[PDB]
Amino acid sequence: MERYENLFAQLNDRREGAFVPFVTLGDPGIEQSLKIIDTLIDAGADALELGVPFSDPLADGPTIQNANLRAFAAGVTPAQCFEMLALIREKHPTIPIGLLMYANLVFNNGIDAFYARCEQVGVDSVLVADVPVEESAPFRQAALRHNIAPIFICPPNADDDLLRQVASYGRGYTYLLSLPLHHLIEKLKEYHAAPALQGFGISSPEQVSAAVRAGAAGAISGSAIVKIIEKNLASPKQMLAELRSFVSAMKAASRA
Amino acid sequence: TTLLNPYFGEFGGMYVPQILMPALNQLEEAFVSAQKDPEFQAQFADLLKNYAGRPTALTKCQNITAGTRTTLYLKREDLLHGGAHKTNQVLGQALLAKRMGKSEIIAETGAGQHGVASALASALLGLKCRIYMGAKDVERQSPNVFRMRLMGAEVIPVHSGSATLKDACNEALRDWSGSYETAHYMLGTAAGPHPYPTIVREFQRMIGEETKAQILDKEGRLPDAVIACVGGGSNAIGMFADFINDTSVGLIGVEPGGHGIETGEHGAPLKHGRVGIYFGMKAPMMQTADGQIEESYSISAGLDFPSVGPQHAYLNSIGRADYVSITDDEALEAFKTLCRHEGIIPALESSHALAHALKMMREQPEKEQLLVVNLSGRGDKDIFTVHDILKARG
Ligand SMILES: [Cl-]
Ligand SMILES: [Cs+]
Repeated sequence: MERYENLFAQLNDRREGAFVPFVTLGDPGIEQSLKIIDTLIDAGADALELGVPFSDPLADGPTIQNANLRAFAAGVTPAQCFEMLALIREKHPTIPIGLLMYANLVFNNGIDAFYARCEQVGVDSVLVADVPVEESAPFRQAALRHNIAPIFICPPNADDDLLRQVASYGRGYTYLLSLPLHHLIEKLKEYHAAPALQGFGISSPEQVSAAVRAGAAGAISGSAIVKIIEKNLASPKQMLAELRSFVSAMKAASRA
Repeated sequence: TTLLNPYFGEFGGMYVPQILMPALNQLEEAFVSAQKDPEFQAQFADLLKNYAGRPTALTKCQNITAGTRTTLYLKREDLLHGGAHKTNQVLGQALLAKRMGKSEIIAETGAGQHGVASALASALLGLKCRIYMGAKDVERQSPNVFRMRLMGAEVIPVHSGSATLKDACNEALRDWSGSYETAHYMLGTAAGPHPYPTIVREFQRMIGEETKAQILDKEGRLPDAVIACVGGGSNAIGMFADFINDTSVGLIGVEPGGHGIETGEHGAPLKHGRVGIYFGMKAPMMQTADGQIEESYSISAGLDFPSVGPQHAYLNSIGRADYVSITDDEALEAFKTLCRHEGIIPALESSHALAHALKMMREQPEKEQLLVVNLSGRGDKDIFTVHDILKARG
């Protein structure tokens, strides 16, 4: 399977960038979370970035911290998340699915065993938020052995050695956080990095259009989707309608 | 990539979001050069001596060992400015900050003792200080919060998660990832991502250096065992470090057993937890079978850390140090015994170490043995806690 390459191939013949929502699995419940994901896909999401609720997400802001708590309140566990992942994949065979993990959940039952389970349910990539490239050797080797693409964040304070490493070790796409952007995009293209998705503060259509214009292959909406869920917790049918409105607005912005 | 090994055996590492690595790399480099700088060591030792009160006494207990062949000494870190050993390392981290040209200090606290230590070093040395605290811990420790405010520090409550220490450790780190140009993260124990387990040990090691010189002066021989409680591991590794190569000296760390290991309500990850990756390190920790991270429990809030410094996990695995647990009740009894027989009120944290020494002595009263307990703090902060239990019992 190589869903990212196929996705980026068709996106480029159609001169579009990718729009990628992030959402916490099981937020606010298991069944509402599955309807949210089906809504995001049918409103035009090109791929999905899914979080597994973890007790101590030191790499996440408050919006996500509360999503995790909503999911834990709902009783969501990693095992249930993997069951959810198999259902999603069964309904949507071609959309790429990336997980945003914390290291302890990957380490818990064995690193190889975790990446085996990802391949079994048809997950395409894994970002481990608290494993820098310097520590990533056991993680990305397990990922490659199980045909999982390892995703690395390229931060604003990245020097050249970091970009070289990110370009060699990552697959699928590069998680870009915001030195100038166009220069960062260009250095990554020089080093043959996976296509770069911009993932900092992507809240409006004009930001989606900016990133594609700046040379990025697309944009990840890191939390703007979780706030629509938070805003509309009491009216689930309002929540879906505004999710559909937002996503199709953001995805229209990617056709430059 | 780093100047020093970030691992002790298989434990340790730098498990942080990519964005925080330059902060850690900059901190390691400044620490390495400060360690080679006579001027830094002189300013450090000056503050420890003329401001904090070092060297601390080494007290021979007169009455507590009567009727046995145990000789017991207490390293008196309760006599340190602030009442606890924490003061040593925050003075060092604040000099480090200034040496880096930083002007702001970030810290996390639970019981409040690390917050107070950070606020006092920050006031002395001209740093702006902001402290994160779990809102549960905030009102449970409003005396310490008032202290921090009196010393000029900004106290910021955390409600995220369980609103305790571990959720305080998380929000300080997000602050630092944005502010590390101007601000320094003053981590409160000998754990977390490298270089912090190394830095805190080196800024606490004078405890064991002094103890060694004092015991040789007074008894002419090294002790049979030195004993310290182990919340995160800083006071214990500060006592241990200078003896690690004197292989005839036992190293004994005492984890809080809470209501008892078999009850699951304890704070003993090193012997009763399981290796995982959290807070920037690979180490034993309190975690669920799914891999979520649980809270410690101990009657002493200062041993509330659900993991343990990685060097302690290393020393255990190679068998150089031994780790035991002591329950709430055992520590309470040791607290009462020290007050009544020596006129010293120990911190309930330190009481866990003492409680194990009393066990060694009482189980084998004819065994000749020379024991040093690190009295990591005084117990004024704990009289209210001990009072309520004692009248709730009778
Ligand atoms: Cl003195
Ligand atoms: Cs502990």
